[PDB]
Amino acid sequence: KKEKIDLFYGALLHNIGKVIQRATGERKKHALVGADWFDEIADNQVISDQIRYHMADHLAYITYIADNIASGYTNQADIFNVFGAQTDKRYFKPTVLNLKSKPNFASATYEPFSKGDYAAIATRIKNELAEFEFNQVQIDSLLNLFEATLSFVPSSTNTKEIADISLADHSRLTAAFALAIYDYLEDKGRHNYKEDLFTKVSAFYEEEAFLLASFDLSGIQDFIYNIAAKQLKARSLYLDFMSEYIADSLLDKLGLNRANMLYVGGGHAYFVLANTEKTVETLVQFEKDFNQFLLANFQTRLYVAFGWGSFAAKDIMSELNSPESYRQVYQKASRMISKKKISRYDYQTLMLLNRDICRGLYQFSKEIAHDHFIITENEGLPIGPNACLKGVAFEKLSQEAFSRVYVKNDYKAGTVKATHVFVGDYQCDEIYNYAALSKNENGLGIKRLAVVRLDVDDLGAAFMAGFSQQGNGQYSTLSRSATFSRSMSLFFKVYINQFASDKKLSIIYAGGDDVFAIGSWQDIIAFTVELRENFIKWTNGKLTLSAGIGLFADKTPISLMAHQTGELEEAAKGNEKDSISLFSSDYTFKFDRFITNVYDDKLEQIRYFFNHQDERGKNFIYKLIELLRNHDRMNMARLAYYLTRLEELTRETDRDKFKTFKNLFYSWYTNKNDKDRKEAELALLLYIYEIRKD
Amino acid sequence: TYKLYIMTFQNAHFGSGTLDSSKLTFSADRIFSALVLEALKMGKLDAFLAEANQDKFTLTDAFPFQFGPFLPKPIGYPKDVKEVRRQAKLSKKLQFLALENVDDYLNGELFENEEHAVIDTVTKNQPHKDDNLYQVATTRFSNDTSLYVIANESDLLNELMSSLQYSGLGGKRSSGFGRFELDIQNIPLELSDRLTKNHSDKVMSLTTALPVDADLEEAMEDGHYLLTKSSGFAFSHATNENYRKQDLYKFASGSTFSKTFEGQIVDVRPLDFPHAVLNYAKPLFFKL
Amino acid sequence: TFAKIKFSAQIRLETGLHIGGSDAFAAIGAINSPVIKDPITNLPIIPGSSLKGKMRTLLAKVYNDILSRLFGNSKDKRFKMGRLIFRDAFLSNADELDSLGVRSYTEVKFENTIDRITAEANPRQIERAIRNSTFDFELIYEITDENENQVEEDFKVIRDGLKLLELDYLGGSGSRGYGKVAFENLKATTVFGNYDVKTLNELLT
Amino acid sequence: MTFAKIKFSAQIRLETGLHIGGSDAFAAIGAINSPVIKDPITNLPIIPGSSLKGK
Ligand SMILES: Nc1ncnc2c1ncn2[C@@H]1O[C@H](COP(=O)(O)OP(=O)(O)OP(=O)(O)O)[C@@H](O)[C@H]1O
Ligand SMILES: Nc1ncnc2c1ncn2[C@@H]1O[C@H](COP(=O)(O)OP(=O)(O)OP(=O)(O)O)[C@@H](O)[C@H]1O
Ligand SMILES: [Mg+2]
Ligand SMILES: [Mg+2]
Repeated sequence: KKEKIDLFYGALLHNIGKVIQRATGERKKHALVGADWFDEIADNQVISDQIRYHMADHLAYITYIADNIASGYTNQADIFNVFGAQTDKRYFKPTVLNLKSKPNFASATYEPFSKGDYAAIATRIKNELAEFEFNQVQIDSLLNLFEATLSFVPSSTNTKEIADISLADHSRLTAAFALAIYDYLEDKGRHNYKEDLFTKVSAFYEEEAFLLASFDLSGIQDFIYNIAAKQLKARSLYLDFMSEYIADSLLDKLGLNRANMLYVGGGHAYFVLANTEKTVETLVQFEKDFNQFLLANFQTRLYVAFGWGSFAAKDIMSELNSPESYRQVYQKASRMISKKKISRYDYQTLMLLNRDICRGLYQFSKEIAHDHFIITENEGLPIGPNACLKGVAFEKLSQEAFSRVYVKNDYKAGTVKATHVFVGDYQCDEIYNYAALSKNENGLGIKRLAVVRLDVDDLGAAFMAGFSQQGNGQYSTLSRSATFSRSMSLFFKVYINQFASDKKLSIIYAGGDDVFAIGSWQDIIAFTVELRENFIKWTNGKLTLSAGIGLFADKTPISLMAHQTGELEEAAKGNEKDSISLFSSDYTFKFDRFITNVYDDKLEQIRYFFNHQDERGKNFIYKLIELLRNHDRMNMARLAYYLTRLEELTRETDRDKFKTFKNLFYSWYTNKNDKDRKEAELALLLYIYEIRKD
Repeated sequence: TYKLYIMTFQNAHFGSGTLDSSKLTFSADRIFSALVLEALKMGKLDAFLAEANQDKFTLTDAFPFQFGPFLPKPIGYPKDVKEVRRQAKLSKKLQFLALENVDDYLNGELFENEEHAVIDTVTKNQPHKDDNLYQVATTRFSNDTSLYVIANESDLLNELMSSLQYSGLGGKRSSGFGRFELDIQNIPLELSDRLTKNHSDKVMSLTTALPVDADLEEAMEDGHYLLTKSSGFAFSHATNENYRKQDLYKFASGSTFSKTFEGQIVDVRPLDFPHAVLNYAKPLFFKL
Repeated sequence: TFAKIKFSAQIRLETGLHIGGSDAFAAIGAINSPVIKDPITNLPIIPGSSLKGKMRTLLAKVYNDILSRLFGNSKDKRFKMGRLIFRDAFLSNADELDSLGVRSYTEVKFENTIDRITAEANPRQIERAIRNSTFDFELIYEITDENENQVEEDFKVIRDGLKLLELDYLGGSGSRGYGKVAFENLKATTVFGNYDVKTLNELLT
Repeated sequence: MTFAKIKFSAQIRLETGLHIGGSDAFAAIGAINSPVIKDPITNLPIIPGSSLKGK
């Protein structure tokens, strides 16, 4: 594993020139100035030899072929340009990841900033790259240094055809390939000179090498919610570090790492392994090793189905009609999982069967304020066939294997083994006190908790069969899908936490497409309005989500909470799939229509009336709701009398103010589309909720 | 193998693990443990156990009869950008197929579980205990849905099965759950030719089975099966308490194997327990 | 000796009853306590557990064995699921309530609460099945060889448990009405088995 | 045998005829603005037990 170290860093660093190039812009080539800047730090030769001569030593031809398998002056283009929409640029503001700042929502007014602010990027690179030991111990701490800084800078960025993918992911997905090229060429048994297969000939694409593995932590939903209530947060976070330890021990039994990975969010996780005579039976062995671990603990409530797809390098490009077979790359591993999800638990795992952690995980619930998670051995909370999992304090260095630090990337990014799991910030209060904290300082608002359960609609559809509208030799690259899968994973696992700034709620599992938030009812809806409105800016709204909110009292069980809002977003997955559903199986408004026509159009004007008058009140509101629920044709006329009778009763310094209310109220009551009526039936509910005294 | 046993249920409760979930059907354990409890309330217990151990005895799981007999989804037979993904969320709540459509299903036709019941839950309590606030789930059939345990017809079996209809079937009996009425009907021939017990080519089991130890290896590598969980307590009249059973895993109905096998009736007696608590896992099959 | 005798009484509500329902989301201008109704038949029912627990406690106030063998007991080795299988009632006169003009079979009663010392009311909309609704009641007493001359001791208890429930409420907010109930047309056929009918049908009234 | 249950029969023959309020719905356009509580099957005035208990 000595040559695998030096082949890996130089694959990540073969385009470290273009961040040293475009900051303090020279004129010469970028592949040379990368190693020129690199030789001043630690003076390592073999890594620098991979940087000197990879664009024109039997080590840099692996980088030259894998730079092509990544994708085969101008700011970074947006990943949501190549879809069913053809008028946007939305170039990225090239700043760094911050974790305590607002997301750089990419607008079309960021084309010129291609030279200036890159010096703020390259300054931070000197901090962590200098004191760097280049072993496999700090093997992921450099992967922090690209995702936190090199993210929003572009790659080649010339007048080429790719123009879209990043430099962080292009460093990862090339270095993901280059180790898998090594294991495919080593397990084949020939090392007699790379140029002969890679540069002398180009027929390396025409064989099924570097297969795509995957797994699926099934039973992940029914484990958590079938349980004075914040113990569920640690239960949903325990299955993330289990979901990462599966993804890390599978790469410990191989010679790979977090570069050789495309997704880990919530049970599902994709990979790029090496299609060898070795990796196919270390998957069967690790699947057999881990599923018997789940039997002795969780007794087939959980199951992991390792499926793999043996694809070829030709089926990843854009030149041929490989996008018509690009879904088949994921499908071959998805057909194996869906077949392994059926035929589970082979013979002697069942013949042996036909003949604690329940208390131990309570100790992990008090370890949630800690931020450093350790892979210990036979101590507490087992997560693997000989390992355990504990949340230790700052008093670390007690027999660690992985130091699973918190979501920082910046604060704890100075220690050893920076392994990162991005989960669930802003657990503000305990769950039984979100109802009682709905009254303001004035003391009005209704004492009810409310719980958001949302997901993004066609995320698996747009991941696989996305980028597929522009020609027959269309774009549809794995790199265009890895950066898509990075963009959603960087949205949910990071940016939700700043959307929950001080919104009086507790995010539980901002994971894959799912978000399960639970908090006070006023700011659980203010969260959801500031969730998708930030998301449609983030996605150039063409790929939508759907929420379901359920208003409950205090001390209702969470299994009743999470199901009755779980089967209340199912009513929002059937409206048009782009819809909120509030508190019940009706009120299923389209989400874009919910904000511009209920939450800000009507509810402000209902708030603007009763907070700028004196003589009306809740009695007038309640008889408007009762005439809005029934709606006969008789109640159109009966409401025309009721609103005109109250002009006569006002004090004539408010009559024209009320006349602008009733000419606007009776406008949306009498229609044919039946649309604005139930909107104002809902807009009166949220107004009369927020004004109720004890 | 003989005649259908249509049962008009009208507000039953068939729990699966918990009390908060009824499951709209019942395994062959639920009907076999019922008959033995009927045969023990009568005197005719050992007359049934000799017939239960008999080679010709057949049962199957319950499947929704409303107009014609329905069958479980053959697990592992699907043998284009969003609908192939959209229908996977819809052909996963698809489990009960019409007998006039199984041959159409294996060649491709969409179905949606034409609705049989509203599987709701009710909230109940005991007023002077301060901690009894429970919920019983409920399957409530759509006024013409029946279930038909297919069984070998006998004078003893009709004597006991017509005693279940005035004694309930399933969970929360003595509270108004599981009480039904029988309609023994002749099996149609387009279903009757596919019923097998020792076939050898591409068969589908339609009851919860558990093979003999030699045969159990044979069903693994070629079977598109699905597991279950036969836990719970043992209902007895000679214990003074309640003990757990021995928690075996059976292959759920719809387990399409490559060929048939022979399964036993698994004895799940607790440790130091007076009588024998059984579990019917004899299989019954269906060609394609 | 094996038989299964079945009661078929007619539950008549001299005062309209409430059986609570289940915790669902009530809106602003909606009913705060909807009655439990079968989802398919949008009609009221009386659940068999609601008839059991009221009859269990009322006979416990008299017969305090005799009570455990009629209702079951998880303890008391031989008295698990003892001898009675109740059934959820259903509306019999759904066609006979209309023509005595009733547009919906459940009335909605409006109530409030006068908080003491502030005198500010606190309203409430609870839903109740209307009075001359007649529910069909089926109580099933199963005969096995383990009875041994107890098939008349167990009918000065059931017919007295009905009589106690005549003059007590049946479900929901009793002591404010809502349970003045009547059992009508008592008879005990033998739907399965071989047992007489005259020795217990003449015990009536 | 110290369990009994007795009943006070009475006759509420009133004066100054009473208004136990019922459906506070949105009434008709010139009709009764506040009706009383009634039996459904006969539309006769009732005095509910809850109005007798809290009072
Ligand atoms: N750690 C976690 N905490 C909470 N929810 C999670 C977690 N991981 C995954 N989930 C969510 O739970 C959802 C339900 O997954 P489920 O339990 O159905 O497994 P599954 O693999 O989706 O099974 P199937 O593929 O058969 O539907 C997933 O869509 C996922 O978004
Ligand atoms: N971080 C991720 N990267 C790539 N794909 C993801 C990611 N998270 C979730 N997905 C996709 O989203 C899916 C979540 O499934 P889920 O059932 O919650 O909704 P869905 O399949 O997207 O469609 P629908 O919302 O209509 O049910 C996963 O199957 C996965 O394919
Ligand atoms: Mg989702
Ligand atoms: Mg989705």
